[PDB]
Amino acid sequence: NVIQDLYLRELKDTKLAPSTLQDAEGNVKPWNPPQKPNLPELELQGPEALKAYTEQNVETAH
Amino acid sequence: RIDSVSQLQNVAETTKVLFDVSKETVELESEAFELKQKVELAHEAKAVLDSW
Repeated sequence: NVIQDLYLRELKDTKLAPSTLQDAEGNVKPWNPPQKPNLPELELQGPEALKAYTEQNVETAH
Repeated sequence: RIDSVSQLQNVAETTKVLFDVSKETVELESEAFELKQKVELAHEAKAVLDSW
């Protein structure tokens, strides 16, 4: 009765209330990419270090 | 004197093993960096997706 009246009135006269996807974007964190793939620097590259190390520590093992 | 000598004998072979092993380990960490950038990208994506 009143159930029917409400059911009808409610459903018909506005089903959903307005919404916009564009507005949502502002209020949510946007995807942003990691910066740089990165490559590790060549650690202790070449015998520059070795020649230095042999001389630097010619320290024996006692 | 023999006692002093003996310690050094065992060291001489085995130390070459650790020397290599340490550098071998360092290589593994390089590859771990590749993982780290993967970890990051996923985390960022999950966070934005959570916000959505």
